Amino acid sequence: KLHYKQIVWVKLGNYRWWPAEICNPRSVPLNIQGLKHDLGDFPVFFFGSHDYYWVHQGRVFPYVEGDKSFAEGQTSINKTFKKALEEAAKRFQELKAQRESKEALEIE
Amino acid sequence: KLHYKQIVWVKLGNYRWWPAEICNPRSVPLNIQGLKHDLGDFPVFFFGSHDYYWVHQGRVFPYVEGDKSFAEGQTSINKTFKKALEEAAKRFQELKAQRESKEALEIE
Repeated sequence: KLHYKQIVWVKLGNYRWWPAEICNPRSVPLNIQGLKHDLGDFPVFFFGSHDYYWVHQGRVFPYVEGDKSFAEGQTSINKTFKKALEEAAKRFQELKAQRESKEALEIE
Repeated sequence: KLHYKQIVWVKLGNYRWWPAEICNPRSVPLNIQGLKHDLGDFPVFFFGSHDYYWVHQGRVFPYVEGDKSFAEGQTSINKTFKKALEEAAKRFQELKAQRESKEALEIE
């Protein structure tokens, strides 16, 4: 039952959700009003980043006190990302070291 | 110039990128081989989460030593997310407190 001033979750992609507040389009700044958007979008204000964007109604769901479903989902993905960076940097060097080692063996 | 065993960045959505390694489809497990996917996808292995998925060639870019563009982009978005959660929880309570206060005034 979406409405202006409501706190909501916005799907930014399949692996990214973000809390925001739905804006009345009559209330946002002129330069936000004039941003091209798809017919039937409404504006939200994203917390943390503090910027406005027009969004599809299909990508916006109510923020419900207590239900940390979206929040915990996001933080635990975001945490794993750190591990992912170190693993990839590690794998990248091993693979590079192998490539370099074979290359060295091909040069007299 | 993508190839098997290459370390890459995968766009999971517009606000999510993830490091992975491209797999030879002949080398991944049977149950990954048999997962329905779009024609012209290839499999990657995602670091951190350690799971395989079939991806569109258009969403995969080389991981380049030194170029922390994707990495820094992701972590700084991921950091802001924390601020976003606290801001939204704060705003949600204020708005709720207002709604509750008006409701109280309407009941004798």
